[PDB]
Amino acid sequence: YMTNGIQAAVVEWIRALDLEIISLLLSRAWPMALLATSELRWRPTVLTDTDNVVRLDRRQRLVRWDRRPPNEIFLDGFVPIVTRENPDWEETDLYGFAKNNHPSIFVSTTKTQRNYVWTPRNANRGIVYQYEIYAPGGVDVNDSFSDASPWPNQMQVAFPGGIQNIYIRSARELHNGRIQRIWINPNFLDPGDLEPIVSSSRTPQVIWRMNHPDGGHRDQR
Repeated sequence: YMTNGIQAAVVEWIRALDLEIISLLLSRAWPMALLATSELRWRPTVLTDTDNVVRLDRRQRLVRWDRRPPNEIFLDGFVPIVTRENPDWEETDLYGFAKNNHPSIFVSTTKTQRNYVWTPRNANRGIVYQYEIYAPGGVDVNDSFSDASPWPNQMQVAFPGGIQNIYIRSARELHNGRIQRIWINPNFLDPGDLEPIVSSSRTPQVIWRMNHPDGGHRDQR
């Protein structure tokens, strides 16, 4: 199969690497027992989506729950916690990331369940954003580990080196579980043929700009 691999990455050194090298970084620390049963599976360029419709990888609707507001995320994209040029093996391991979610080179997303989405424990408390992502490549965690996948309900797609701002279409701003606004990213590279953004008519849709007065809402640190 063919894949776009790490094309979405924001970290330039990860973005410059051959797919075989990034693959090695991701799998090298897997236990032998896991290596026997598992193979690293990148999302193919053509995939079967959760509604059994066959789509281009960029047309699979991914979401990321994130406490950080659009004034950061639409400006920078999703930069992973670890960006350094010589990361520890712990920081590049897909299995440890999938299992424990410790500081790493990956940005987590989840697949839209088209027939709903996995929701984190405290998504209905404080200020949280559901960012809508249409990105090339990335690693399919469930296909990689099959029944050894530690949290299969997360339907996780991991992006080593993060996700450029051009692949983020929109963001739902929730305050204590209730939607306040739908942010539109003006720098989204539209691949065409996408469904319109999901919306109630009650919810205002706001075109984002840098340092938008309402675009920095977040929890106290």
